[PDB]
Formats: sequence, C-alpha cells, structure tokens
Amino acid sequence: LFTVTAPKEVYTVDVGSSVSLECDFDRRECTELEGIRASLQKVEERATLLEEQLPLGKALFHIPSVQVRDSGQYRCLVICGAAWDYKYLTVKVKASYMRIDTRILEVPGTGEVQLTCQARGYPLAEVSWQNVSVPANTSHIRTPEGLYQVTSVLRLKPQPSRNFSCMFWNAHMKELTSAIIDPL
Amino acid sequence: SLTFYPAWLTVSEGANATFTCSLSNWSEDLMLNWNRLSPSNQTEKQAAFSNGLSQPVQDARFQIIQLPNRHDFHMNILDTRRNDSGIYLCGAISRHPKAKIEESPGAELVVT
Repeated sequence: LFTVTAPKEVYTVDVGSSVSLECDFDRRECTELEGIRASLQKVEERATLLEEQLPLGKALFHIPSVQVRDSGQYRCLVICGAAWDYKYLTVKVKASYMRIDTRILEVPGTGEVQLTCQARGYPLAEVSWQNVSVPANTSHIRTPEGLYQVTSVLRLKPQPSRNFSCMFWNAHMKELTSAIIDPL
Repeated sequence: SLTFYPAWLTVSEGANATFTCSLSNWSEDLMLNWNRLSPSNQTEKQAAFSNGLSQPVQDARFQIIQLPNRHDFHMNILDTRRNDSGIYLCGAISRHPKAKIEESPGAELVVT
C-alpha cells in the first residue's frame, strides 16, 4: 500500500515571485526511508527538490523566481521502494496587463482619430472599448519571455468632451485592467 | 508508450469489466499503476502491478493480471457497480534512476 496526496492542486503565482509545489505521502505506509525518491515532471530543471522534507512525508519543489514558461500541468511523483503514485499540480502564472501604452493619431481631413492601446501580459488578453459604436481591431504576438503583446486599434470621430477607455480582460486571472484616452 | 483499451466500455451492473493496458515494451523494472480521474479531475490510484503482484489501494475488486504476451495487462473490476463508471488510465515508471512517467490515454467505463 502506497499513495500520494496533494493538499493544494492549483498554484496561481505572479511572474517574479517564488512558489513551492507540494505533494504528500503517509510515512506510516512508506516506512523505509532508503527507498524514497521524488520528481516533478511537467506534462509536455527549474524546480528544486527540498529533499530534507522527504523523511517528513513531503515532496516539496521550489521555484525561487517564477517565469511565464513555468505555467502548466505537472506530475508530482513519489516512489517508495517498489511502489509509486502521483498527483497533478497546475501552475497558473500571471503577468498582469498593468502597463497599457496609449497612442492618438489624428487622421487628416476626416475629423477622426486613431486610438491605440498596447500592453504585455499573460495569458492572452481580449480587449473591449467602452461605450463606442465602431468595432476595434485587436492583434497579438508572443514575445521571447512568453508574454503576449496585445495591440488594439479603434478609429472614430470623437464626440466632443468624451474620454475613451480600452479594457484588457485576462480571463484565467479574472482580471480587468484599463486605460483612459483623452483625445485632447 | 501505453494504450488502454477499449476506449469506451459498457457493462451491466454486476458483470466484470476488463480494460487492457498495452505497453510497447514492458520490463521487470517497471511498476504499472491503474488510476481513475476523480470528481475534481485529479488522478487517484486504484491498483498497482509490480514484482509480479497486483495490489489494490482501497477496493479489492480492482486487480491487474499480466497476460502471457508479457506486454499487456488486464485491469479487471470484479462485480461492477454503477459508481465504478468513470474515466480510467494506466501509467508506468521504471525503478531506475531518473525515469520519466508514461501515461496512457483515458478510457471510459459505463456501468448500466
């Protein structure tokens, strides 16, 4: 008899912070200390096994400075002699779309303006524009950091004394960020 | 690699159910587990086959038999109940240092 449990299954962590992933096992079942080994295997060597925790019945893996590419599902595995078990752990890395750069371009001869919002973050954001009657065009690329750069462009005749807000929705994080553009 | 067949299996309550876990290359150093996905989609160990012996985790109805072709295994549930219905999979790892887990696709049991 031998099983592994996971006290916490989903770890939501910000880029740049630390995380310690854990799965546990009952040392009254796995009595033989010499035959204990543990591994964290991504479903697809950043996490360090804290092996002094194994005699305590804990497989603990530390990532001291989290990156976007640490996100995903992992199998937290313990072998106890000639038996083994595992649990799935999910790391959800967040890089908030907190810095939203804005741009205003006047279009000659139309009385219209082209408004841009651009921000980087993770996972992919969708962009809406508040209380406007014209559709926006939004695109993205991925950066080498694994962030998405999301760019949204709206062209309209600004109703005099109106501001315009672009909203970034980061669904996995249930996060909204926004910028307000004053075309004056 | 591992397969786990049939991908969809239906039996009447009280009948035995048998899945086959087929390994591309079984060897004596492997430990073979039979798992179920829980109501939270977490893997939960049902039984293991290691050193030629099947050991159930919490229900002795679950047993693993190595076939004469060595590389295939029957995962048998004796005397099925409605609540045995669900998604199961098999998984293997070597006892050798640095070994990687391999998992089969899931297979669904429906008990009627």
